[PDB]
Amino acid sequence: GKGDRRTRRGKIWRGTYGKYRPRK
Amino acid sequence: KIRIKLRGFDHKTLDASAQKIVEAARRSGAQVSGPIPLPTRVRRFTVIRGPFKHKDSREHFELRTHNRLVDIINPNRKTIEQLMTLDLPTGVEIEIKT
Amino acid sequence: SLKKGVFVDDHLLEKVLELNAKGEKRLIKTWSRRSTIVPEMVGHTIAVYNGKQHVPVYITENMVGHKLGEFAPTRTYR
Amino acid sequence: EQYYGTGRRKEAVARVFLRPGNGKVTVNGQDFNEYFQGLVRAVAALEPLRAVDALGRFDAYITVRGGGKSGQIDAIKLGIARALVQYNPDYRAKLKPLGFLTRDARVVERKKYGKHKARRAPQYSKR
Amino acid sequence: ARKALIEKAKRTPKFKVRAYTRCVRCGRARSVYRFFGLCRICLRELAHKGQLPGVRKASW
Amino acid sequence: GNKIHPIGFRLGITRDWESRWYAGKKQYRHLLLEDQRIRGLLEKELYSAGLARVDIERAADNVAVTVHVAKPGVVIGRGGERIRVLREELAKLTGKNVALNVQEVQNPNLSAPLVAQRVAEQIERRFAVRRAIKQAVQRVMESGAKGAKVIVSGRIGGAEQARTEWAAQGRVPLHTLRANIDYGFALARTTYGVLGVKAYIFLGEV
RNA sequence: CAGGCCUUGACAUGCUAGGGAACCCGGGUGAAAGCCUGGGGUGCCCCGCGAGGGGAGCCCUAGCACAGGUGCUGCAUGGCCGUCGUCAGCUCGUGCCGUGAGGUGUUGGGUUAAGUCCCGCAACGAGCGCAACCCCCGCCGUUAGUUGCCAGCGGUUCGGCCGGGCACUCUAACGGGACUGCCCGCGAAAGCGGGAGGAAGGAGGGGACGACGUCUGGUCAGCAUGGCCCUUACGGCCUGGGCGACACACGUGCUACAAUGCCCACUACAAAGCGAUGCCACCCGGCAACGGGGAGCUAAUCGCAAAAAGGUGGGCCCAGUUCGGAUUGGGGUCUGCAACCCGACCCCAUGAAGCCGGAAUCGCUAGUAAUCGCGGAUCAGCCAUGCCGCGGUGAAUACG
Ligand SMILES: [Mg+2]
Ligand SMILES: [Mg+2]
Ligand SMILES: [Mg+2]
Ligand SMILES: [Mg+2]
Ligand SMILES: [Mg+2]
Ligand SMILES: [Mg+2]
Ligand SMILES: [Mg+2]
Ligand SMILES: [Mg+2]
Ligand SMILES: [Mg+2]
Ligand SMILES: [Mg+2]
Ligand SMILES: [Mg+2]
Ligand SMILES: [Mg+2]
Ligand SMILES: [Mg+2]
Ligand SMILES: [Mg+2]
Ligand SMILES: [Mg+2]
Ligand SMILES: [Mg+2]
Ligand SMILES: [Mg+2]
Ligand SMILES: [Mg+2]
Ligand SMILES: [Mg+2]
Ligand SMILES: [Mg+2]
Ligand SMILES: [Mg+2]
Ligand SMILES: [Mg+2]
Ligand SMILES: [Mg+2]
Ligand SMILES: [Mg+2]
Ligand SMILES: [Mg+2]
Ligand SMILES: [Mg+2]
Ligand SMILES: [Mg+2]
Ligand SMILES: [Mg+2]
Ligand SMILES: [Mg+2]
Ligand SMILES: [Mg+2]
Ligand SMILES: [Mg+2]
Ligand SMILES: [Mg+2]
Ligand SMILES: [Mg+2]
Ligand SMILES: [Mg+2]
Ligand SMILES: [Mg+2]
Ligand SMILES: [Mg+2]
Ligand SMILES: [Zn+2]
Repeated sequence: GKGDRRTRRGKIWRGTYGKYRPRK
Repeated sequence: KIRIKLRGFDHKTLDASAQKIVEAARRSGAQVSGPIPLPTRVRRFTVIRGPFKHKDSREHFELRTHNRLVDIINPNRKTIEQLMTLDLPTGVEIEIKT
Repeated sequence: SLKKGVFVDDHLLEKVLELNAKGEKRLIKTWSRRSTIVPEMVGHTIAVYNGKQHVPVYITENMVGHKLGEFAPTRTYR
Repeated sequence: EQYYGTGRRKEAVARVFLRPGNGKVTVNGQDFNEYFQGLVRAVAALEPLRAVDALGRFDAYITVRGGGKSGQIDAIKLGIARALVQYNPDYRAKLKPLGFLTRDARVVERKKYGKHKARRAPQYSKR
Repeated sequence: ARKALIEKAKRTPKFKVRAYTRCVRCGRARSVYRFFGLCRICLRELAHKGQLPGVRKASW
Repeated sequence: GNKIHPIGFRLGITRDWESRWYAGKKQYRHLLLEDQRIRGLLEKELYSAGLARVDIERAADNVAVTVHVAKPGVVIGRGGERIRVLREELAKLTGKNVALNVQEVQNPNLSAPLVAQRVAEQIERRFAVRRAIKQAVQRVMESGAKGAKVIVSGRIGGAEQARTEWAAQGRVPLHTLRANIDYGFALARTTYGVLGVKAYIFLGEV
């Protein structure tokens, strides 16, 4: 859910990028 | 070749001051590209009417920054006299390049 | 969190290092609850400020990578 | 030769072109049924041709830009009509009767201050 | 203590961190702008007079 | 409390910016502050003239500083030795080559910003307020006009109970844009408090 | 708030006095503030070979007059904002009735969103409101073309990239359009219901606009301001603490309790804004946050940038689970002098309550509700799930 940092959504919602949502 | 910018605020003036720089840019030789109206950048900002606590019914304004472009094809020594010395911008601003 | 420095204020070590001279007494006050604990600074009980007074806090290896602040309670009724 | 109609519908501008022939349909550089794969509303944009009856006749070449895929399908459904309405002074009998002409003025409205969503008003305590 | 502040704010010698804003007209620290240099209160005020160039009662 | 500011309202059309020029985000807060401290000084040492506006224009280093007034007698000076010292002042802070135009008032009884000040004065001078209004109003019609409305705040007459004085004649379509209504506000610093005055001069229609 | 310090003061104005007078570089003690102290010597007005002597700004000391106070009073006030409510209302001039307070007008008949209009009438008119005058989305058009397009023929290293073109699209500036002028039905009128043409009717749909007054409404802490009160402190600086406390109650919120679902790889369609020690392409380092290099941009011509939901196929299998991410441990990064109180991200490990919520109660009539992603202000950083905006997908129902 929009509340799990270790998730695509979570990361997205948080407005961040990372290992679960890298910059391409 | 020479490019010219036209910012300012009241699009009522800027339009004229610009348009002038064509009816007078053709008489000085080379042809020109009609006053081209590029997009407008806007400055909107909201404020809470009351001077205290009333997050509702507040009020926001705008600050329309009109821009306008136009350009002469060939740089005549003729035109130069006009442009360079015909500085008549009430509240206008102009940038020139190549 | 500091990985290139240690932000540990100088008027500390300064007063700790000069004290390092053969190692004498210890009673030493400060308001740097914001600095870090330096290794070997054990035995040097440093009364820390909290806004009210200076807590006569001992200091030992167990506690090091910490701030003298963690050791000072800011509020009351813990 | 070229048969164009201005496709526009809710922040969606579609460019419609009609070339007699097969029936192939293109949009922004792709096969119609491919650029809209999944959308069961795709086959809806071509519905105008299906009542003029004249489908196996115009290799339509479109290019819609701006908006949402579905919105685009709307822009298109208007171009395919506005385009062919031109090259058929009699095909007016459908763009007016079979309601195929309206920009749908229907569009998102400004979010008023003090209304989470331009209308949805915040909660309420009272107590 | 709002006088000594406006001045204290002007001075800057200490750590750029503490360099903070404050309304130009009224000694107000809250809701200022990186543009105008006015506070919501002030801004809207001038705004209504016209002393704010190109600024217009927004409409869309 | 509501009612918009007939100025900022009309702003767009009818009434134009009391300060008109341009500048980018880099420097704009500056040319405003300036434009402000300018008017700031002018409203001070020049009041004895009763100025009802201070347009200001620019371009680059140049400054309009145009001052409208009703009694220029004190603007220029004796033969011309007053304004001369003012250009100095305006420059004494403005590191620019500021000019300084000036005009008059074809009738102060049609210059709200004045009707106000005039009234604002009377009160401050213990005059009777009802009259000072019922009167200051007529004075605006007698001198040709279509709209005049004056308003005074509370404390009228040192009354511990702050009231409010209303008074107007003719028509005043405050909501109508094709109105061209001059709006003016003046203070009053009576030993027993403070007063406020609203001036509404509905002039030419359309 | 505790503690360490300063007094014509952190700032305005004026005056008196020997010195020195502009300014720049330090040192000592200290937590900082502060206090104490050691070093070059000056364009100016001018008698004058010169030394030197008088001296106008500005500054330092001393003293005098004064500053300053978010201290009290929003029932002493200005200003501005909130509310009844954009509700259809409130009044005025004169005439007339009435002992008078006050009526009439503005009661009545039809109509309307409307004190909108009409017709009536001891009333005849009028003003502030209503409407209209203003901006936006709409239809179409003219001017203008470095956005745009095999649109047309074109060369093209195979991208509107190059030549080249205003036709599209678009950008932005000026216009036409819609006015109950047509037809039928009802009527004394105003005007109601029906219908065609039209992009749009009978105010076309949203903005801006909120009467006399009301709540002794709100705010003296934005500002202004009368009165009151403080002056080596009710003023001023500083370091540290606090506003972030927590057995608890409420308000508004966010994430959820799952297969109309969640996860993972791939692949699309936006709008609106924003950017100079600023947004970062593109590289190399790292699992990553981010870091070393470094192109372009004064920004319809580079960047923020990726829209997300969607579409494809792949994995879970009804389990407190691959549902849900609280809690905490360990390892890090960035802004900043400085993250103990007290920042935001990252990664590993922890995986809490929750399987749809009592009594109650809220929002919403259509591009609305619901749902998904995006921009901006403030701003070093950020506790923003807030607010103010943008667009994508896109309903249910209205007997009464
Ligand atoms: Mg999960
Ligand atoms: Mg939406
Ligand atoms: Mg509320
Ligand atoms: Mg204090
Ligand atoms: Mg800060
Ligand atoms: Mg007295
Ligand atoms: Mg002093
Ligand atoms: Mg008040
Ligand atoms: Mg009281
Ligand atoms: Mg009467
Ligand atoms: Mg009588
Ligand atoms: Mg009467
Ligand atoms: Mg009326
Ligand atoms: Mg009839
Ligand atoms: Mg309208
Ligand atoms: Mg009260
Ligand atoms: Mg005050
Ligand atoms: Mg502190
Ligand atoms: Mg704190
Ligand atoms: Mg708080
Ligand atoms: Mg806390
Ligand atoms: Mg794409
Ligand atoms: Mg945006
Ligand atoms: Mg943009
Ligand atoms: Mg590479
Ligand atoms: Mg770098
Ligand atoms: Mg770099
Ligand atoms: Mg966690
Ligand atoms: Mg439920
Ligand atoms: Mg139940
Ligand atoms: Mg019940
Ligand atoms: Mg509704
Ligand atoms: Mg956001
Ligand atoms: Mg920020
Ligand atoms: Mg937090
Ligand atoms: Mg919030
Ligand atoms: Zn302010």
